[PDB]
Amino acid sequence: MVRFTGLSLKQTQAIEVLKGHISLPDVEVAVTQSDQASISIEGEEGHYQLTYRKPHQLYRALSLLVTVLAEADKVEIEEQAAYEDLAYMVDCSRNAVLNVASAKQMIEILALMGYSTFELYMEDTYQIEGQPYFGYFRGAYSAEELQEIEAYAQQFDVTFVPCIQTLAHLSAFVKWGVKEVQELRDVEDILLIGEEKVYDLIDGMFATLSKLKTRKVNIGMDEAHLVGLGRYLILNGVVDRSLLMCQHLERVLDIADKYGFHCQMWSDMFFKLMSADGQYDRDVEIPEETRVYLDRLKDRVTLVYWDYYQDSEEKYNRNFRNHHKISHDLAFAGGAWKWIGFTPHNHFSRLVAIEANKACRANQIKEVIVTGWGDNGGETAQFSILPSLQIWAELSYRNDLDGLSAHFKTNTGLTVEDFMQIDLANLLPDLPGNLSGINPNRYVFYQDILCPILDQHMTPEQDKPHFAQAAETLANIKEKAGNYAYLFETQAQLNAILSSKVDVGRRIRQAYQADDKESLQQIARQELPELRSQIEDFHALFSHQWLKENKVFGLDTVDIRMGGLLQRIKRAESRIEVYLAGQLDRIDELEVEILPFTDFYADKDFAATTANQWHTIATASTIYTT
Amino acid sequence: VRFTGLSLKQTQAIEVLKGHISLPDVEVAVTQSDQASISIEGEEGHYQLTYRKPHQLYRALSLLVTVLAEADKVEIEEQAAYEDLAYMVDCSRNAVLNVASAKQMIEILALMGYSTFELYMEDTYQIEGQPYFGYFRGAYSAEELQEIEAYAQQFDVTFVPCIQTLAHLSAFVKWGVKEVQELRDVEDILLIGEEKVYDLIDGMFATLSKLKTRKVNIGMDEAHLVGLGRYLILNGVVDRSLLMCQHLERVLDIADKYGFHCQMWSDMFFKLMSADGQYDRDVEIPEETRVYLDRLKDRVTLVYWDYYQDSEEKYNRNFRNHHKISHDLAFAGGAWKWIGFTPHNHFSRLVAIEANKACRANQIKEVIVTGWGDNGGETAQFSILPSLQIWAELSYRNDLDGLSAHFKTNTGLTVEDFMQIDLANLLPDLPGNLSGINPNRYVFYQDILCPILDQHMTPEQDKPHFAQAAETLANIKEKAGNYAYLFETQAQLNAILSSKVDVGRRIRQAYQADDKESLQQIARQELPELRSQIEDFHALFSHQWLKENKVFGLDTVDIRMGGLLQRIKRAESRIEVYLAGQLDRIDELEVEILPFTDFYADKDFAATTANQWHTIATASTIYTT
Ligand SMILES: C[C@H]1N[C@@H]2[C@@H](O)[C@@H](O)[C@@H](CO)O[C@@H]2S1
Ligand SMILES: C[C@H]1N[C@@H]2[C@@H](O)[C@@H](O)[C@@H](CO)O[C@@H]2S1
Repeated sequence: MVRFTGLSLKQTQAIEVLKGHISLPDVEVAVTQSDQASISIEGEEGHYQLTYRKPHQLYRALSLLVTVLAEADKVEIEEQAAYEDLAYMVDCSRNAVLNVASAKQMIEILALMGYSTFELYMEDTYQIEGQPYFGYFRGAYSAEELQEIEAYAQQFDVTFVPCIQTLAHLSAFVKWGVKEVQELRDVEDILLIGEEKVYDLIDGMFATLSKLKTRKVNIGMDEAHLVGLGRYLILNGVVDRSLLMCQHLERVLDIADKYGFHCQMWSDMFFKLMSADGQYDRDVEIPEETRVYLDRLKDRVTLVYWDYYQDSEEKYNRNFRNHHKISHDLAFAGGAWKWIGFTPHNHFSRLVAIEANKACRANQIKEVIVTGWGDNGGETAQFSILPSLQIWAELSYRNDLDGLSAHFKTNTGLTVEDFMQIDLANLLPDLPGNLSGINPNRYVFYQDILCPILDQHMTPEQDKPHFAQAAETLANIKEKAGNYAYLFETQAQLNAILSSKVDVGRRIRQAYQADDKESLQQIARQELPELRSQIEDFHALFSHQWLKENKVFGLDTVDIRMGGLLQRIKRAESRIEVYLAGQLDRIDELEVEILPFTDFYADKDFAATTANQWHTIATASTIYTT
Repeated sequence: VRFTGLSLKQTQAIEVLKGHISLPDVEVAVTQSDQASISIEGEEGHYQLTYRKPHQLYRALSLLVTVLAEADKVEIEEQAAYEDLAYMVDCSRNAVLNVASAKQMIEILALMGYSTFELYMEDTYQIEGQPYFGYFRGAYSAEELQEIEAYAQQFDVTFVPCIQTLAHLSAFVKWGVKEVQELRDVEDILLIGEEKVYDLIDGMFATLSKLKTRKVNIGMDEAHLVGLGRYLILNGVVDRSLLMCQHLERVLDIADKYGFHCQMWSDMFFKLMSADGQYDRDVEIPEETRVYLDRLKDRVTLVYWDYYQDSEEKYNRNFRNHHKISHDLAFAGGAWKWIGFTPHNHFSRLVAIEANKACRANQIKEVIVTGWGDNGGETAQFSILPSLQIWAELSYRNDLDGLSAHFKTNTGLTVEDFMQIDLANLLPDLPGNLSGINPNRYVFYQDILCPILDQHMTPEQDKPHFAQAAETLANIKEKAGNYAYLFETQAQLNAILSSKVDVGRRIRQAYQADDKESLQQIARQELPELRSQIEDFHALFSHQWLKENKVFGLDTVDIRMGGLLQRIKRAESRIEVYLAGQLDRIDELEVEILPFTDFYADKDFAATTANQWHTIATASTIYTT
């Protein structure tokens, strides 16, 4: 029933798509572009005037219109967005490659929220002609898929920015034991600077990207910690590593220029190579030769300061001030916390966004890139962080969160507080809320039974009912979550598992020590087989979730991890049985006293911690090393 | 049997060894003599047996039983080429040899002619005040190490711990506590010059000093990035050959404090001082390093290790390279048991014969046979007995003419039957002189839907080879006595491989041909059966492991095999979804398979070397962030 005047055909088609998310009421709306504001909406009694500064801003304007019209007839909206560009970057390199259909849904939602820009982070997960091992069995996007994704974003006047790697974070590529790949290597996950075959590869990266319309790219260059120290050192000897970086940076910028690209890079290696203790968060002594080189290069690249951790504006401001010593062409990357296992932390994301937004505004930052990393196997749902995305959008357009829940429900059908219950498996009640990375969702799940190396981080009196209540809270939200139900069903089941598994290893030890054989038998014969049944159920839900959002490729690692967990539970059953049958004097596993897993949060009152590597969660034995 | 001339200690040791060998009802006069390593004369039921060194009595007895089984008259005289022959067991790759198996190993080593038993322990021995060192790894207590040693002493066999004082400490340094992290340079390497590192090393030697032995191998191999991590950040750039010497001096000073005499792997001197970072190089020694190194080389024996060469002259070249630095050298050879589930006694033989030639020509005094367990310790500890008997024969006789007979006396199997244990590796079109080709492992752990090693499979030959191996090994199991477990495990493995070698390919063929009957059959019959077979193999493997090793470290294999099983279920479920019409394609099967590696791409055969579980099993990330 909605009637619009002043739209192009492109804008009317975009709106039809968006009717799949939002419900437009029966009113008349005159639309025009105007520089007066990012978004303005006025009128009453069913006749409204809507203006946008930039085309893509029509779609957030419509979300605002729908929302405000439910509680009032008169409308006085005026928004002035703080940032020239607000982007969302999805991790497609951690095993989870967003599928094209899910990319389109994400684009639609981002448009409704007010984002200008959609980005995919692809280390090796885009195809390059003549590089058959690059993205092999990883579900690398074809050039056609990226074009499709980008053209879809272009239907909403949302631009596309690929985030690639031109130095390090190429582990999945460089592992292939063929001459054509090994000759490109320096050390660990780092390409060999100065090798012409490496610049042939990088040229090929841009040949693929040049098939897109976009001429904006993030070239990576973060976290190349041993750059110059491997095969580079053997071949070339000791060199000034700050200058090595500039040299490599210059070659890459020249290749980009060849294709007409404008580059951004992560900023951290400048700080780590030019500070005394090799850290990001440092004031730097720039050697003069490097200063002269950076002075040239700074006019050709945007440096991206990334920080997901600080709880105050001042901390951000300090780093911004450090960055100004190098360059005033800066962007900021904030965090949509979805990289700590199975379960996001939209809560923590909200806490730090508020403070990062203050700092970005103070330093006239042109662009914020919200980053959804998927560290260590991509086990968190791609749509798990919609609340964090709306949060950053509200902060840009309105500089407050007053409209957050209403805008969110208009866009998704859920209140933001219901949706943010998705975080529950991380939200142990005794955590302060301002400390990052505390991820019991993941380490309680993948921990062994017989050898429970995180057991000192468990607080069963608190944790068991928290997890138990969370599973019920989430089944209730699932029932009202519409097409988002899958996300909550997955989390409810996980929480149900963690309710019992959080201390099953401890109860086995207490029974063993107390010589309570009836209890060991109960655990071995009833509880553990049921635990496997529940984990299998969870695996089925996870798989459904994964196949909805992502390509099939990379799910294999989760199959392996979860099958291993299941087999280790069976071991706990069988070892207990052998003991019960009188054919073991002792169960040696249980004779070992448990130590703290890590001391990272050892001085806090709470017991939980951060453990975010599957292979160290699951076993104290060797598993990847030789 | 009746002996004269024995001590109480000797008569006690012979009692134990009757558990392995059958002494005939004969009269033997025993005396020490310097005339030969071993001598045996006599006839008509009366024999004279001499030995040079006490432990050599036990080889002599194995010899006597053997020769008497087809002759009344005996004329034996052996002169061993090596002052010491040792076997070193890897107890650091997850598999920690349990005490009961240590005792069986010592007994067999005694019968073969070995003077020395060694255990390689990175973090798998207990250090007071270092609770994370060996944590949940089954680290030997001092009491256990003392027990293993005293048991070896019963046979006049000496004990030498092999430890790590620089790198190869990855299982220790992973632990994210300040007490451990402060000790780190980079990767698996300790931080040279950090006093808490030297506190740790002092603790290592405090544990070992509880032993009687005062001989130790201090490690120091393969510290490739030494100086380039935290060391570089804290201290800046330094001469890495001088850095090495500094650290080596600290370590030898600690050893001296506790009375130890040290050996070390020699590779880092060559790698740090060669231009291309390689071991097999004649190196120019920087002047300051030469001064430092000349001091140090008088305090440590260098161990040249090499397992891979089929020619004497390659060994000799490296001996020459070593002699430019020092003449205080020992040699380490290999009993190949570090390439998965299945050993390579055949390749071990090939290289032993040539290495023995080179060692003799360079007047090497001690040979250490090394039984590494790379990447999870999945090969059985007693899988390499033939390789051990080979080195013993090469030392004492300089040939293998007595090999099978002495082996049979010692184990109950002919050496030919025992070495069938290798079969999962012995693909028919391989030449026998190329190292590391291990289809036993990569055929087993490969995925079904995404078979990244498929190009290395030759089903026309591999399939019957493996099927025929399973039958052969089932026959040998039946005559193998207490070694039956070893063959039973391998028989089941070969049975699995005969179908798994191409199941991934046949799924792909069926899919492309649109042979849905065959996709159904594979999904509903063959793959569930394959899982049942793998579960049985897991059961057999577990039995073997728990018989030979401590329980710790089996968890990794559970994890790995658990994951394989779960991936086979995924193969089944993805095919069913396709068959039900709920996918237009199975994307996994649309990917063209490339060579896994080009390491042996120049050769006529398709097989290769692939010895990392995590890269065998998936092309996705799995340990990286
Ligand atoms: C520049 C980026 N490099 C890293 C990225 O790959 C993620 O692992 C992320 C979250 O852990 O941390 C940093 S931010
Ligand atoms: C000095 C030793 N270092 C390595 C050892 O740890 C094993 O990995 C072995 C077999 O691959 O290779 C070498 S020999």
